[PDB]
Amino acid sequence: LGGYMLGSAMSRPIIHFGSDYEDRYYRENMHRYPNQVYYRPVDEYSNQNNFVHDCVNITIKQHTVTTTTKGENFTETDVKMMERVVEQMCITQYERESQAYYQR
Repeated sequence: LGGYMLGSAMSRPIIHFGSDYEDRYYRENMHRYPNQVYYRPVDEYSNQNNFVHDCVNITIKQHTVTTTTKGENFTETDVKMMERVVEQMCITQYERESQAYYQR
């Protein structure tokens, strides 16, 4: 990362994927997932969705790196759930400054 920023914590939001199985499974298994994300400031490199990818990947793969050192093995489904959580949290932390970027 070397020069990213980090956001505040939030208590793990629910992400209504579109099925009752997943909506439950999440609350059964929410206590494993990340609750913060990593992204740069907007001054040189600024983007919309590219910046969500370079947030989400860099956070997700930070877990999928650490998993090997944590003696964990996030399932492909766990990674898929984490992706969504990381997206909405990163988009949240985008809006807060994007409204202070496109309104300056």
